[PDB]
Formats: sequence, C-alpha cells, structure tokens
Amino acid sequence: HVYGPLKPI
Amino acid sequence: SSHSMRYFVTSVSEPGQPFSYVGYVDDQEFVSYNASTRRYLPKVPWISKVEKNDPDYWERNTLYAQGHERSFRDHLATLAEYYNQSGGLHTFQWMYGCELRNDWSKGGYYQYAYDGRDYISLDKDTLTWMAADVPAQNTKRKWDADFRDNEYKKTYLEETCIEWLQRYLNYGKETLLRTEVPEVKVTRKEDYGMETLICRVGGFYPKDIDIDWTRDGEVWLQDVFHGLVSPNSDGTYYTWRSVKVDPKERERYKCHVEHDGLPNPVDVAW
Amino acid sequence: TQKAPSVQVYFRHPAEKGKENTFHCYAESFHPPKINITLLKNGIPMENVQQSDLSFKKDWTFERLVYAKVIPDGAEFACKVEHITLPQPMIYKLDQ
Repeated sequence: HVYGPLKPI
Repeated sequence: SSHSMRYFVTSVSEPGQPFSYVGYVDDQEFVSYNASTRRYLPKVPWISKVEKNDPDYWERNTLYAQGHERSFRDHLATLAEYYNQSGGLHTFQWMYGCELRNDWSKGGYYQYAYDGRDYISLDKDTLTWMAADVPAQNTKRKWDADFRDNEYKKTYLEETCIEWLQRYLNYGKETLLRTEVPEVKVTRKEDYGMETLICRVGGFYPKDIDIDWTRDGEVWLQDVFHGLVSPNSDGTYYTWRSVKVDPKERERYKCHVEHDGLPNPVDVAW
Repeated sequence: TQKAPSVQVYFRHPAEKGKENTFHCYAESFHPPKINITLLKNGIPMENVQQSDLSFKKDWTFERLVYAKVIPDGAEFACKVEHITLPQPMIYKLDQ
C-alpha cells in the first residue's frame, strides 16, 4: 500500500 | 534471508520515453501506477486477494498515487528555484519501504533524489531529515519542524508497511517463495590460441546465486569475467561467467554453482 | 551524474531451431531514465515487443527490460540501445 498525502518541498 | 516491500517513484520534467510508480515484494513487481492509466494497477494475480477485506484498495492507492504525481510536479518546480536552474531536463525520485528480517527485526527507509544524487532522506531513529546539500536545507526546515507528519512516516515505515508486507507474503507465497532450478550450460568459444570457457546459468529463482569457475577444485578468478544478473520475462534470472583457459588444460576447469534450487552444488565442465 | 547503460542480451533458454524462446534486452545503471531499446532480428525491428515498467536501484540508477517471443533457426538477434550518454546508437549482438 502506498504512503498517504505529501507536503510541499 | 529477509523480505521487503519497496516503492519506486520517478518524475521527469522535460519529456522522454514521458511519471513512474512501481511496487515490489522481494523484487517481484506486484503493482504499478501507469502514469498513462492514472490507475494504480495489479501486476500479478495474487494481489486481488486484498479485495475481500479492502474493496477500496485500488481507489485509495490510485487517489494517493495521483496526489504524489501532482506533488512531484510541484517538487521539480521548487527544486529548480532552490538550485537556481533556468531549466533543463531534471529528475525527481522517491524510494521507500520496509524490511522484515527472519529474526522478526525490521527496518525501513524513505529517500528522495534530485537529478540522480541524494537530496533528502528521513532518519526514522532521530525523527530528523538528512539534507545532502545547502539547497536541501530549505526542505530540511519545514520538514524537521513537522513533528506530526514525521511521526506518520515512522508509523508507516515501522508498522503499516510491515503489516501490508506480511499480508502480501501470505497472499503471494506460492510464487513469491517458490524456487526454480538453475540451468547450467558450459560452452567453449575459439579453436584458434587460447579458449574461453563460458558458463551460462539461467532460469533460476530467487535472484541470489553463487557461481564460480574452479581450477582443480579451487575458486579461480584469474581471467574471469561475468555478466549482469538479469531478469527473464517469466520472473526467473540469467547470467554468465567466463574464464580464459589454456591449451591442453580444459579438464581442470568446472563451473561451480550454488543455489536454493540445488540441494547439492553442481560442478559442470565442458 | 550522467551514466551510460550496462546492457545484456539473452534468450530464456539456449536456442533450438523451431523451439519457441524469449529474446531479452536488459539495460541498467544509467541516468537520466530516457532510453530507447529496440529488439532487432536481422537488423529489422521485431514486432510484438514488451517492456517492463521503469524502476531503479538504491544508487538511483534506472533499469529497463525489453523482450519478445521468437522462434530461433540457424537468423541473427540483436538490441539497439540509444541514450544521452551514447553519441551513436550501440548494437548488442546475441551469440550462440
């Protein structure tokens, strides 16, 4: 299962 | 003799041959996000077993993978600024996953690369980020301070990832834990004034294998070359190993092969 | 940072006339990921060709597998790799 949502770099 | 679940995500800015997102259990690919499809798709029969308990598996992974694709477009734009690059073709890569060892210890990693060089990675054990250079220190900042999100990642790497890995291993054990016997063939190359003895070893699974040319029974590395360990389309592997041998001396050399498919090692001569 | 492909060509089984086989061309250790890999039979691109998805190793370099079913006979098989690090296209011939 993929990881959830990401944050801006 | 551990097992792992591994995701590999690739984003390129000026086009080519054009986003890529692939999932593995022990170097068997089981899912991929076809940036054409915009769907996270099954790549093997056994992953559909996830549907009885989690009928939303494909939508959830699709929405997340789509989210990651859009985030990576943003990342590529921001890193151009961080490195002050007017703009060529650039690459952003993300790898993450977990390892479950046979002793029931575990590990995990979570890493990003820009243009093929390390950019930033999460240190799970200190809950801080390792920036590879001074531009990445911009990213180390926002992220070091996001205590809650950093814990989601530790939780994901240490628990969520391991739990799925353990589910997947049971789902796909019949093919993930199979063994296929190496097929060893020795050929001999030139008649005209030394000979190269080639040992072709193919059709083996899993990937781990010990192949050595011996000389009077001893491991021999002089004038010995070897190929890549390369995948066949049926998920089995192939490689070769060569030695330059002498006039009149062929019978001293045997190709020695050790593998899980061989209860005893084999020694093959020309 | 630019890295040239390491390439290898092979059949799934050692060839036999009339016995069906799979011809593979495999590239690894290259960067950036844009790469074109063409299976050739007697210099003509093969039909019915398949290619794996794009993955990479822990050193970030990319891998790509390209293959096609084929029936050998005593006809030549090769692989044409084009990449940013290769000024001319490079042909890898399969022997045996």
